[PDB]
Amino acid sequence: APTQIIMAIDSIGPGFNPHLLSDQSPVNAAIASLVLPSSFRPVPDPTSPTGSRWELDTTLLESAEVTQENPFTVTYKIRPEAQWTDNAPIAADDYWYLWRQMVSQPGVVDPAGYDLITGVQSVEGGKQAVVTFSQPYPAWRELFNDILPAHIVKDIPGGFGAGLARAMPVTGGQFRVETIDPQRDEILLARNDRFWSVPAKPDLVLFRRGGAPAALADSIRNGDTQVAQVHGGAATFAQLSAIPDVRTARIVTPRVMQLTLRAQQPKLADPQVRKAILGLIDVDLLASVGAGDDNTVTLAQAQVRSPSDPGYVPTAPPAMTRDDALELLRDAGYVSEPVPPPRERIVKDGVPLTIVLGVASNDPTSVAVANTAADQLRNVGIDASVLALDPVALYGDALVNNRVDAVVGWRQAGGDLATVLASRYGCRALEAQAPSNITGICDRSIQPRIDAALDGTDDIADVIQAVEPRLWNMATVLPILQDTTIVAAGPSVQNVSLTGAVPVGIVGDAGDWTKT
Repeated sequence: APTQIIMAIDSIGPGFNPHLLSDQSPVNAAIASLVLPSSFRPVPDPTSPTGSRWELDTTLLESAEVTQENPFTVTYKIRPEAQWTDNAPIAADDYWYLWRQMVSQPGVVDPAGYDLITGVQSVEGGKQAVVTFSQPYPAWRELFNDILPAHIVKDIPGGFGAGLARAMPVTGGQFRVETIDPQRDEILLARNDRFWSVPAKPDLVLFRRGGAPAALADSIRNGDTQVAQVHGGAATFAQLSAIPDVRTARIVTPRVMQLTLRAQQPKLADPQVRKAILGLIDVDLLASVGAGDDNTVTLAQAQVRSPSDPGYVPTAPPAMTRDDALELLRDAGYVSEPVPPPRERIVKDGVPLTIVLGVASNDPTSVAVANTAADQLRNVGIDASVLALDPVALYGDALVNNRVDAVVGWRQAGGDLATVLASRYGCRALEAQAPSNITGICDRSIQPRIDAALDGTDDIADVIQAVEPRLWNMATVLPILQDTTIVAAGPSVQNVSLTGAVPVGIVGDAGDWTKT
């Protein structure tokens, strides 16, 4: 009988491509850490604006260095032994492929750094990757992590955008993916026998649905479950902590939920209407729905920084009342009229105000939030609705063809802040290269500061301080919450530190886990 360690999770999540906004999840981040190769891995560092320092992964690489400063260039020297699970080499082609996807695919994680890449050339039989940049990019160590098998993802049904939703057939790490089971909500990982370095101690690691708090409690109490990373509130936390010799903590997850308005929509072109819509929405209500009873809410009250960032301070302007929001609508030329027979309703020169909130049908939590947002607008006579779509259609079709007025979904937390700022609010990220600024607008007066932060000639903390008011004033982005989870380790498992960098979580040392 093989040694198996069981880790409890909420569910398997929306997908397994870490580079997609649609797939942001603690489960997705955990599996990627364990099965995919990375150029650099994060470690906790309170000295970093991000809370993490990125350190060379010597398992995959011999080196990664700035080779020239004129045309800013980084050369990666990949290990000869480093291979995908199908015996194909992990090579410069995989680097080239990730760059092309990050720059061409809609709905990808903060690609401002990738956008600066001028070329990726293959040298030394594919074992050396020379990456050229159009400018200095100090955050380059965050590029080319969670690398995907180019020859595989290219041909797989769904491709980059949807191919890894329920499948990971070819991997390149300590562990491999044996099965992904949506019915049972299980992910079975096996030790990769074709791994080229120090072998993982456990034969198998099973991720499974924890179920109700009482059920998970008894499973850990009985010793059937060794580790847990789940959503739950103070009561659940207290129940798990009361089990003899069980270690528990609440950690932040590398994602923040946001609601974004599409300001390029004519009905939302007026900033005062945008302010009114956001002012009619109770963000505290959205957060509580987003977190649930079974969760403790960490409010997201800044634009650039996530609550988990060491320098995080709320920057949100004072909350608007309901009467002032309605006052703003009246000034914009809106009135209310009776509803025609086959309540009350809001119209501008006879045209009812309509708001369609786009969301990934993949994500029950975001879907619930979008619905509560729509409920609130419907209460004041706005014809608001939710359009739940396939993740690829959402960012690729609905946004490009203006089928929605707003988007609810997750963004990465814990990444370089300059890259966050540029990707989401920058003028260059509007150009359409699928736009990463899905807002439809930018503030021109702050662009030099964004550029200077991105190339590192300006301190990011000073840039954030200077630009935050202007970001809020655009009235396009409403941050909701940062995701948190309860983590636990029972006495029956060894070498489980419930600590790690924000991007990774608690699975960084999973290769060392032993039981009894």
